Amino acid sequence: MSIMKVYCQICRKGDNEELLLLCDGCDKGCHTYCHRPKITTIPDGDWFCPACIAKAS
Ligand SMILES: NCC(=O)Nc1ccc(N)cc1
Ligand SMILES: [Zn+2]
Ligand SMILES: [Zn+2]
Repeated sequence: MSIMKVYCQICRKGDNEELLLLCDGCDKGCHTYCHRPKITTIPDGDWFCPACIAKAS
């Protein structure tokens, strides 16, 4: 067995799933409202977290 429950890297809670961005690079989560700067566009498709982009850049 293996269990994955997603938690937001910042506040460390899995609530508000609708505002919880799962990064498709590294599978990590972050609430839009926990982000600095805050996200006000709930992404239309795929999310790459800030850390992943600076690697991919
Ligand atoms: N991995 C992309 C992602 O997380 N997209 C997403 C889309 C809609 C909502 N409400 C939340 C998250
Ligand atoms: Zn959070
Ligand atoms: Zn990532």
